[PDB]
Amino acid sequence: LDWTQVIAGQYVSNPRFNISDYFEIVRQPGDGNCFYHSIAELTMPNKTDHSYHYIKRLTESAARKYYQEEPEARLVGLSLEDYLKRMLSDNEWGSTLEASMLAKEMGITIIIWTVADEVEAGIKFGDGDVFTAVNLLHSGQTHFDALRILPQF
Amino acid sequence: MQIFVKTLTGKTITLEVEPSDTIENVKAKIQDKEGIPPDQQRLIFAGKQLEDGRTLSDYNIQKESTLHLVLRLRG
Repeated sequence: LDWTQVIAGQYVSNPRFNISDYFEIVRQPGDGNCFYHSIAELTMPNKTDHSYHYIKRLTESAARKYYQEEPEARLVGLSLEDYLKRMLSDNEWGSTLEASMLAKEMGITIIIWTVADEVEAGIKFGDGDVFTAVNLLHSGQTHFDALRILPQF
Repeated sequence: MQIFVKTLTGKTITLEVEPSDTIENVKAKIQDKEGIPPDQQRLIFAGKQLEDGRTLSDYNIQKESTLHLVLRLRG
């Protein structure tokens, strides 16, 4: 797989594939905390529907550290405090900006695969690889689910 | 003049621009050719994300330069 580092710690890549060929998809609620549910799914043991609250907290401490220097926070244009109040609201959408900050905060690699029912691109936060990464599925332009590498890989 | 924009996909588009065009102008040009909303767009060049208010010339971005277009993905 070909990753290009476009900015520090951020990589892009262009493979084409059906998601079902390499990954199990573990669907997440539509509430729409799905970005957080998806991270909980892959990082938290005994994950349930409430586990996401803790990822929202790691997101809150991550932001206190990285938000003001995240390149993608420039498209958000909220103060650190307004961002926090919005981000911690129930139902508030997570995104690639939270993936960039959570990658740093949790010392992990997060990959978001977006699907234009097949996969158009991937964006990778952190230096690790598809095998050691947390894999997220971005679908319909508006939704996240978790992915697990299929058994045979 | 001409510059290239490589999309998330890896699709490589051409853009007609002046050195005095703002990064914002560029994003609206990209919306015109490829249909991508500007608030989803991150243009990157030389390992820096480029600021809407600035110009291609403010960035020393010459003819036939290639920019990366990374999207902000929400859900």
